[PDB]
Amino acid sequence: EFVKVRKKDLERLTTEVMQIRDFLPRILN
Amino acid sequence: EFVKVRKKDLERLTTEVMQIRDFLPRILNG
Amino acid sequence: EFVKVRKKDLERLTTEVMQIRDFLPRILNG
Amino acid sequence: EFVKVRKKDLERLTTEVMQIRDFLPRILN
Repeated sequence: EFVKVRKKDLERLTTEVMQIRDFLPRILN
Repeated sequence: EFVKVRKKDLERLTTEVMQIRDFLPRILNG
Repeated sequence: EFVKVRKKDLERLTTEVMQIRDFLPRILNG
Repeated sequence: EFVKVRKKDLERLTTEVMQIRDFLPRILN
């Protein structure tokens, strides 16, 4: 099965994930 | 614009997001 | 081992996690 | 205020975040 997903929603989610990915190192150190 | 995503990939993504979500009590409880 | 984290950083982290969590309906609804 | 957080919990969360960060590009393309 395939689901249509808005490209801009995946891009916004990617940005949010990237933001957490770059924030956690600061917390860990 | 829409991207055609495999339902199994969205199911994996959902599960990964839920695992992060359900880490919050452990992180916040001290 | 424990890391001393600023409460404001955990609050930011929590909010970031919740934003990702609350994206799931939009991603899954088609 | 400071909160004590288990280092291994932040490391596990980092791993989970990194896994999503590397998975979303595959979905987006």
